[PDB]
Amino acid sequence: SDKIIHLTDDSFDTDVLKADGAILVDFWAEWCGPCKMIAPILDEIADEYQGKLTVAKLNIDQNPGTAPKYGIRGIPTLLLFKNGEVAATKVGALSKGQLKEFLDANL
Amino acid sequence: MTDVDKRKIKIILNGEMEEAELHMITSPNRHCCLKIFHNNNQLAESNDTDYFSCFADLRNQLKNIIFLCKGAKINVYPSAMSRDMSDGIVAYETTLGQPGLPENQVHIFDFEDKYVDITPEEQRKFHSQWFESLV
Amino acid sequence: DYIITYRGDTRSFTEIFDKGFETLGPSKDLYKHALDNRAPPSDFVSTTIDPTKTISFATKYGQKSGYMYTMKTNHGIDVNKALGARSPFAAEAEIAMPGGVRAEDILGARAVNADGEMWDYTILNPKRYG
Repeated sequence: SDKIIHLTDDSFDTDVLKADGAILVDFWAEWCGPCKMIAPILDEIADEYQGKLTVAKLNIDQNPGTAPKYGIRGIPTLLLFKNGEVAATKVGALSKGQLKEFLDANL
Repeated sequence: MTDVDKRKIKIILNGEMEEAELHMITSPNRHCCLKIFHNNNQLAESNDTDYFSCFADLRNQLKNIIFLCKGAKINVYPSAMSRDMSDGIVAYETTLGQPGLPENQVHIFDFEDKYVDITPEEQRKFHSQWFESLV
Repeated sequence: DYIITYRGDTRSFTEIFDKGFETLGPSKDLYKHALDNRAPPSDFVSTTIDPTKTISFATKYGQKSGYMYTMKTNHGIDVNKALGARSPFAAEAEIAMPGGVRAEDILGARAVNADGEMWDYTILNPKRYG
């Protein structure tokens, strides 16, 4: 919660592409049921994986410029960045257990 | 993009129940076209903005035919939303003094043999009586 | 004041994201829209605040696959509030949109197959996100 990075279009290159360690970016919007559904799950993961992973969120309604650059055409979309490059992609709602499976398999 | 759906129904003609084929051509800008066939012969065609309106135009052209379909039943009518969102394919089977519920929804071309030997005008007039019965 | 509403349709999102939702006619009478929006052709587009109420219409009664569209607008009229106890299909939770819905105001589309199961992601309108 207090550990989630709240991105903007302006802060994306700094806080994601130039970040140290793995960054999980959630592309999301307040009007999307599947987006709101995974929201508190990401808060759990942000605490459980602290020191192994940074969780960041990009709200596409306030920040319409970033998602097109990564070919993102649907939400929710999770992009896993490592050292400035996309290391994995997961599109769509999932449970806490499904999310931890995707993370453990990519970290 | 243009969608084309098809549907077989029963109709009564000269006391002879017979099977008809419907083609539903949904083209851009809410143009709905309803064609009806018997043994590859086109009996009629109607063009309108939703299929419940198309169906009513179709039954008015063929007044000598009873259409054994929910869409012809005297107490079936679409809501504004069902007309708008499903192109009138989904409608409600109503009862005097009761608002329309989800479980009252019907497909206008599902089979029905009761209360269907009526004109589109009689159906439309019952619907006004139903609407006014809700107060 | 802006609200999120939903609309079902079998028409593809390519067509909808481009053309928006248009009305049948000029009649701005909301009571007559509820009685019969084809006679006279009404100047309102129907949407709902309950996304589950779109499924039956989007699939044409479980017969076809379709889409649930999500919109953001600020001019809708709450039909149940406006008609009160006279509201003929109050379970639809209808918000009527005077004049229609601009293509720009349709935020996204979510696929629904014939058995009512929706996809777990929303496709974005490129007019707003492309």
